[PDB]
Amino acid sequence: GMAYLFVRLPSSFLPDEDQGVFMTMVQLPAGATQERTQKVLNEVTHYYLT
Amino acid sequence: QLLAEAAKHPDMLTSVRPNGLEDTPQFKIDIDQEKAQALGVSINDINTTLGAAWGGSYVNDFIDRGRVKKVYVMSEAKYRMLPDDIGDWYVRAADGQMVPFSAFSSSRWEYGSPRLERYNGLPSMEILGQAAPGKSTGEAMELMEQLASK
Amino acid sequence: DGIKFPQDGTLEFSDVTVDQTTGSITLRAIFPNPDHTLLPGMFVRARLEEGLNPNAILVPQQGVTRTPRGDATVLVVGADDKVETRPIVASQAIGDKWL
Amino acid sequence: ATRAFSQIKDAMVFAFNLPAIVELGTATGFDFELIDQAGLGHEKLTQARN
Amino acid sequence: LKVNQDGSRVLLRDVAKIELGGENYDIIAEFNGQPASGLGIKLATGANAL
Amino acid sequence: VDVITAIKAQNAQVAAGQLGGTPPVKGQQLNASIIAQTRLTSTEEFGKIL
Repeated sequence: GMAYLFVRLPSSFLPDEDQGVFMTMVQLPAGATQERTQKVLNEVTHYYLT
Repeated sequence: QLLAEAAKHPDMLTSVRPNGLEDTPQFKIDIDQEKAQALGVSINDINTTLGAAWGGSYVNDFIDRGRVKKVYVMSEAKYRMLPDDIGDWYVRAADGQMVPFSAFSSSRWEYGSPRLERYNGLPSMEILGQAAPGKSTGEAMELMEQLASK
Repeated sequence: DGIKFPQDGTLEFSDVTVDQTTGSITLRAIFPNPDHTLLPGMFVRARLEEGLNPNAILVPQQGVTRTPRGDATVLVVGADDKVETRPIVASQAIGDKWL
Repeated sequence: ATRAFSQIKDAMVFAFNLPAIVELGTATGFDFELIDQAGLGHEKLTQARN
Repeated sequence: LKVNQDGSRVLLRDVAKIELGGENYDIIAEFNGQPASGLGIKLATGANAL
Repeated sequence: VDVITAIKAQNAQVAAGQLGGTPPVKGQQLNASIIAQTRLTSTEEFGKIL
């Protein structure tokens, strides 16, 4: 039973914890300019703050 | 292909994304040095004009409120936005007459990559992802390892 | 300064030869100057007129991509709502739209 | 030497002995430093020092 | 830029729009929707974060 | 010296810049890189130096 349960148990390296800060990455279609990226970031920040 | 195959298991892999810009079109300006030299202009003048107008050339330093800051020289927005604007620039010839840039130049569109990544010397490309909720990163690693052997 | 001249002129062709050290042709235009608002010898920018042509297709720039070969392609959608790739010929770009 | 040198005109001349260890300054007194942190210039800095 | 032997001259302001600007406009920042600037800081290899 | 100058002039790389420059005019949607003259890559190309 020990052997079976040891086999069953999944593996990892380190647990992840709440830290109060996280990040968001935005990638537009290739050849996009600054204005479209600014519009997308405005959408993102408006959603986050509303 | 790997991304398409990994998109088929939402129960274990979530937010599987690449890390880097994919590919962009590029602009190529063909300068006919034969015609340019026949007209009277020099290659150095053409190169300096193009680089300073469109790329911007760092020139010198100057003090400002007791601090040294650089002075830049660059075209003013409106004249470096479209390919046709390449016809608005003029170059002085040998005898002093001014010749337009569009009498000895051509334009061509090509393809290219904006960023190239190498791992351990060999060329490589990097992707990221997160394990699905209720799962562990080890299972995601195992699933991607077994997906990579095809 | 960029201020449009109040009066309008006409164009009369005068020179057909091509300069050797400039590769350019010199068109000639006449202008009524009753107020003497422009002296002989200054530098001006003349805007001509060619003609309208309603065989014009304008496509927004962000929708047109380019294949590795060099030609341009666009993404169309068919009757069955299935997307397809259509190669096109994009010669000129006006404002923010390919023609 | 200092007594016999104060009578010399057109010259401020002094004589002294080297400190105990001539590798750092004398450990007597304090070394104040007025600093410009706004870009006032040399004239304003000299006026403030005075 | 060009002075003939009669006093006629060509000044820089007749060719350019000289003004104080940024070194490069590639990066912009926005804090809660308002314009802002930022200084990001990375810890060196081996130190105390606190 | 003429050959040296010609080689130095016709075998150089120039920073052409970027289509749709870093400060964009209001209403720009196209952005790409300009590839100007580059270094020669063959003997047959070197033989055609004027």
